[PDB]
Amino acid sequence: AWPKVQPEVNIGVVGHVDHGKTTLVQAITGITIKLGYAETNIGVCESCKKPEAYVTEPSCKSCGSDDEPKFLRRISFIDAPVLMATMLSGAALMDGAILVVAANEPFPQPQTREHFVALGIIGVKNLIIVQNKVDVVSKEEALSQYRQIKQFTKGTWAENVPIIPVSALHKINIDSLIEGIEEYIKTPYRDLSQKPVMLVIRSFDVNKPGTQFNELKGGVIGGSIIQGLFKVDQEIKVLPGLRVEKQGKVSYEPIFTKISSIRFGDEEFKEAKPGGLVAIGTYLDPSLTKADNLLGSIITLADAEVPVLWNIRIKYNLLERVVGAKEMLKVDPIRAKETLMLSVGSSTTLGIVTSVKKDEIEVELRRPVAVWSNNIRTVISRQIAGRWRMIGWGLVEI
Repeated sequence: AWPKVQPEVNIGVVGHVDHGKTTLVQAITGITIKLGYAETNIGVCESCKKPEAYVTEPSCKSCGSDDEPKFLRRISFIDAPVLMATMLSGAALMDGAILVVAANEPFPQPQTREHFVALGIIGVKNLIIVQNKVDVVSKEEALSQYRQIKQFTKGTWAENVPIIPVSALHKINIDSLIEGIEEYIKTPYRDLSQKPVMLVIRSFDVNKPGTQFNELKGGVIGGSIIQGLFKVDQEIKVLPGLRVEKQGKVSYEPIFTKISSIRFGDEEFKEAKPGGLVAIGTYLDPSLTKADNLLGSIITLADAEVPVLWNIRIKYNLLERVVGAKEMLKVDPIRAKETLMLSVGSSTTLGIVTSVKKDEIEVELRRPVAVWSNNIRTVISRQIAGRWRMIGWGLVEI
């Protein structure tokens, strides 16, 4: 039999807005935290020819065997599908990505180029480009577009990213994409001695109306573990935590609790490791978690030492220019007193630039951020043409 395990890797699925990517995830996977999330086992029939040997079910009958296929791993997918903070937050969780382009449209469409740039900015370079709808174009046209994509990626960091033709709607060449995911989006090395850190992207009150008071469940926190591992009954804390206002005053107080349960999808586990979206039951007053109240927080063990900072120094890199409709837009150098949006983990905060140098800026934040490690990546955005746009990235320096 195949084991029942949590997913060990997260794969972003990004597309020009389309009828493509979601059906893609469904074509691979057959499918509370949501956000366009799906999991699937991946396996391979050892005595059979690739790529057809790749399977998502423990059967090799399709290649003429009654034997059980080898289990490789369980993977999860995160669908990109607007407000800027959301892609940034999703991007925080990805170990790799699939960029979906339509084979029957000129490459690259504006949104596609935007996506490519974005993927470069957020640091997600385990990439696969998927030519969707190749069944509506000839071999020759698909090859033409293939050549255009290679030409567009040449000289860039994505010069060698594979291009895989499929039809999501009609399920053509899906196994080649599964093979591609296995070869180009390997599960990263995990040092599980690292301090446990989880990014929170949802929080719920899971109690239904009419729930009897003595049967009330504590708040539930949904997120993505990025390092280390958590266990049921561990003492943890939520950082920066609870916003508290004394008259004419503001501050944040860590929220202490204990893990009551760990869940991936509909399977319960005793422990939770990086990979997949996890639901964590707590002993918290559900008021504290209700309606994504804790979105943008992190969770660590109670005794972890983690700086919570209202001012940060960032070693940064700006783009030369930003994709726009209908045109490319120049990126002005950072200026003091200007407002930027900074993405750190699953959080997004406005800040004022208090210092500008060539390689470093310093920023005063409207809300503090928990900085769990040195050189955490941050995404930098500026309001251009009345819309927040990613203009560069950096490392938070502590």
